Amino acid sequence: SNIIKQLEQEQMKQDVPSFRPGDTVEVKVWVVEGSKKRLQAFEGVVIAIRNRGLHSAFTVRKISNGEGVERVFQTHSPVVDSISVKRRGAVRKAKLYYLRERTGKAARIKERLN
Amino acid sequence: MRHRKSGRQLNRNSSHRQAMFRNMAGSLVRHEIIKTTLPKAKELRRVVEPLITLAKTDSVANRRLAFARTRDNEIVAKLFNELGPRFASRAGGYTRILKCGFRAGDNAPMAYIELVDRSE
Amino acid sequence: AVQQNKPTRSKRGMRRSHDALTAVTSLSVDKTSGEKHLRHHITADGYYRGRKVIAK
Amino acid sequence: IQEQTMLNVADNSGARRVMCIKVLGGSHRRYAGVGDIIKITIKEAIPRGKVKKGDVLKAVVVRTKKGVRRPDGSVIRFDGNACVLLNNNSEQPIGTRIFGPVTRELRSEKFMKIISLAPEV
Amino acid sequence: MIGLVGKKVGMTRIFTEDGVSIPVTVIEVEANRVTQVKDLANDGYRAIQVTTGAKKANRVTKPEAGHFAKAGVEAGRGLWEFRLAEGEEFTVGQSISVELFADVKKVDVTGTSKGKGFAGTVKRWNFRTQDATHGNSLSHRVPGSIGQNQTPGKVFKGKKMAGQMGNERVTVQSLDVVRVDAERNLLLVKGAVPGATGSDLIVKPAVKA
RNA sequence: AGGACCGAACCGACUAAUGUUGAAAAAUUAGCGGAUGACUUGUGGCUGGGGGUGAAAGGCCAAUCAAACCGGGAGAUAGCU
RNA sequence: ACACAGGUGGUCAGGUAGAGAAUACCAAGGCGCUUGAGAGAACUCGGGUGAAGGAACUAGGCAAAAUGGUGCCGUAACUUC
RNA sequence: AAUUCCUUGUCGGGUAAGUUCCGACCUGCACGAAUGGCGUAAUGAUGGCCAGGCUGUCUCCACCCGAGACUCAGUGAAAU
RNA sequence: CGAUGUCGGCUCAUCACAUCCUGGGGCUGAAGUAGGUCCCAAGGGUAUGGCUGUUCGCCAUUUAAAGUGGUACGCGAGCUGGGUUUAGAACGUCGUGAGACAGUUCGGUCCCUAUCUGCCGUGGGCGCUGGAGAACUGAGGGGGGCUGCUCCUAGUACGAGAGGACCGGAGUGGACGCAUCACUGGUGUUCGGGUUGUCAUGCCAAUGGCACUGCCCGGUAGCUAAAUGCGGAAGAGAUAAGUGCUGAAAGCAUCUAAGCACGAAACUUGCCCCGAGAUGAGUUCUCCCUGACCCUUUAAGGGUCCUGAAGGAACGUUGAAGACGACGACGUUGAUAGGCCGGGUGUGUAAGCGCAGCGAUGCGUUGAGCUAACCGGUACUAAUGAACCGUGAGGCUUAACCU
Repeated sequence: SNIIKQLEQEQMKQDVPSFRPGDTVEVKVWVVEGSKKRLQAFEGVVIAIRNRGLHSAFTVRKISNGEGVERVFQTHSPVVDSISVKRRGAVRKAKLYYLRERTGKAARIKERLN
Repeated sequence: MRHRKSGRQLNRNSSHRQAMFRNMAGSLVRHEIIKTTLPKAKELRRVVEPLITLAKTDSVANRRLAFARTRDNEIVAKLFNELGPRFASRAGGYTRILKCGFRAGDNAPMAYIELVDRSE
Repeated sequence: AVQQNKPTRSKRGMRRSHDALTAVTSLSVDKTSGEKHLRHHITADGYYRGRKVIAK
Repeated sequence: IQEQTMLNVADNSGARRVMCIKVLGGSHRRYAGVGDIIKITIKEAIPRGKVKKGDVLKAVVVRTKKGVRRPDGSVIRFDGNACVLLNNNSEQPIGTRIFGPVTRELRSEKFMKIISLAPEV
Repeated sequence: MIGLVGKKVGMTRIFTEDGVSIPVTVIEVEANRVTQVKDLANDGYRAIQVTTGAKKANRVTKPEAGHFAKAGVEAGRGLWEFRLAEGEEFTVGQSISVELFADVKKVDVTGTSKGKGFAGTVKRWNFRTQDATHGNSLSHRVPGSIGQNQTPGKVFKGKKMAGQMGNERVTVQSLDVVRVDAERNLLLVKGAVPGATGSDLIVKPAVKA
């Protein structure tokens, strides 16, 4: 309705950086073991969703030690403190599930006056 | 179930539905008033009226889209030359449905679907 | 599956109690030609509400 | 994870492919794959591993293709299903070194040793 | 305690600073104006009748119009009743009503569940399908045995068979209120409440809590 | 060269599902076997009932087979219903 | 028995892809199978696609899923070579 | 053993678990040499078992697409 | 015996209590932990696999427990046909032989369109006493009643040590049930794109058909589970085995006879759903109708004319309601559907033109172009004014009240 997309708009953060799928983004999430909170870095290739409002998300994949760990993180969650775009990769599909599922096969980078 | 779902299956597959709506829209553009059963007319509004909303803007890509739908170049030419200027100020509702009598062969609710500013 | 005893003509009538047709109960009369038509339907001479909508 | 599920082994002493014969904990528990303990047979083993083929002992699932759901709605999916082998009576890790990622869901009781040994939490 | 009537306006999230992402259902509670109070003299019980929303006054029938005109004229989409154990309410309306839910911490939400039509046994109850591939002449999701030969000679009354699911009243209890926003006239409740979007819901303070 | 191999026409009929008051008094739809031969098919002919024919199953001999069908003995007989 | 989803010998054999009389799309040519119109419950039939597990199903991998072509490497235990 | 009642005999093997399977032992109710005895490459819409791939077989079902089923018009049976 | 289908498994159950778990107790050769045995108690719960056709049984691993029996050894007009239990074949044994076996092995067709009762859902007529629209009271009926582990009490009580509380608390699960789609996903033949083969639109380009949606890759709404919220309670009444107080019979004594207080997941309430057809048809609020004549076999009636009220019904646009009825929203005093405008979403830089390149192709325009079932607006199209049904003040007896 109208009262949602006002309630959701007041929770959304307006500092989200812009990044297409295929990029390699580093996100800083808060881990709270005790009373202490520290930032944790997750870098990997992205298979994104476009902005569904507050209910938005990105999944990144990283091959740590032969095991591909895949994290969906909510865009406007307070856990994700910062997103850094880093490398920008030229892809032709919005969802890169096939291009992530293989091992040793990586998203290429093309910069045609990007 | 059928919850918040649109489209009428009309007891045919999707290829037959698209083929009937192409032929039907071509017939409506050519004759400007046709007799068809009432559910088919209600679903015909959703295929004829987008073509006229396309035809309000005359461009090569728009002619190609209105050819890709309905695959009849005479219907494309009528849509872009004759209609369009016929419906340019009009904001929707190019097609009007008048319920008519039941079909004799089978008791089907029938109707007449026509373009609104038909001369006669 | 099959009946075990034969149903009565009474049971036939009680079942057919709801197979009774419904009359129209109201036939609309058009303004510009007073002929009767089904409501929300054309007059079978070609008129809807006050105008000749179909020539045939 | 489920019964008749093959899993890789994170730890060194546990060897290669293992199969879940029973989902421990619960009367009719069908599927358990986050921090749960499952009874394990060793379907195929290398000789350097201490355990051997045909041996039943417990394990804890550390990686699941289904993945955990975080409180904010985040889903960490790990490719491959993995277990850390545990003794039947003690439920303590046989392997001295854990390999691959682990989740913060395995932070309770004896799994603290697993997240201590494993590199990425 | 008395309850209010709202229209469900959907579901969303409230992201706490910790990161809990509380899943909430937003309920639009307008001013619920009291139409009638019933006591132990004229009636047998203590209640207030409540109207909310607006109606076009063309669809308001004359009996309902006279009912509204007696004891404070108002236009409302419906009448719902709430019984009082102890409270005393006047026959004029409440100007702001959602504020009684600010102090409460758990609520019960009652609504008409979304209709699923003629629903099978496998959908309706959690009945198990017979094995598809091994033989199984035409008995995949069908009900199996419904009885026990001659000695009952009948099927019992509480038998779980196919039928309608939905369009029926259900209550969901002990739901945490997240935030009561009075000027926006919203009641945010943790979790999922019955109804489709737009349906009338009666929300009451928790009987268990 | 091949009672060779894969496989259409063709011949057959291994499994399954549907049908079982069927579309059909044994079929349909997916798969299956053989497919230059002990193969297959058209047209005639020959073998006749306690007889024929049978790479044999009591199989087949006109939707009929541990002795076909049709008429006669025949209104057989029936301590049985 | 039917305007019956079956049976019925022979002849002709276009283009493109293709080994092909497979198969796909079409020539020439012929048809929409003599009840329709709606809605879009259960359930049945015929399909498509499924997180994670994967034969735990079951009398049994029944059924589905799977593999599939050419060229070139390579390729055993036993053998009647 | 296409044969062994007791019997799911006993040893080795395969599985977490194996009345099935394989190699056997010989205590063969009640094998045995053209009513053939024993092996045997190839072959089999043959019987039994194991494994890999593969999956709605299953955990545990879900959505969608068509023909019925439901409603309306015409024709209009059956067993009992 | 003019036909009651056989074990077993699948699906679905229901009852008894001779109670497996959970609950309450007594004795203990009961220190604690853990037991044995007996009494009360049916509310709920009461495994997955290897083998075999198996119920069984044995085995692996669970669990609080993996109850025992009845229900045509429950259940084949519900499913299966592995088994016995036909017709083919073989082995062992018997018989000269045909064949046989309270032996073995391989193969071997499981029909039904529901009349009646019964259940599960959903409606028409009439009743309920003038007719309507709504809100209810609750007589009854149904649902739901499971339980593990960790911690605090507390290493306290108890104990030679070893060990170690079966009161009272808090958290977190397994199983089950309900709702929902905000997240995570699944589907998404009605969105976008890639691409094989062919045909067509004259042709290049761009498209469309067909090949399972041709094969895919993603995917909106909706539905959904594997996703998320919640619940089985607390309490009160009366109790059962049991435990008592006072207390005679029977000067003591005694739980009982007079009295009195405890006591369980059982019973009645408490929570959730239906529910006045509850013929015992109930209550409250509000609305609407107060004109004549004729005949009469007058507790009573029949008819005529005028009048049609509140309201319902119909018709149309329809729905997150729905098999059909039914239910809900709207009908020009209009946002009810489609269309239209804007946005969101999804796909991934369309066509055309230009440039580079021998060419495939690349680059720019360009995160472009299409885009659904979504959100917010807008009368452009269809929801016409009628017409129909329903009437015109509501029986008879008796009480507080007034003539």
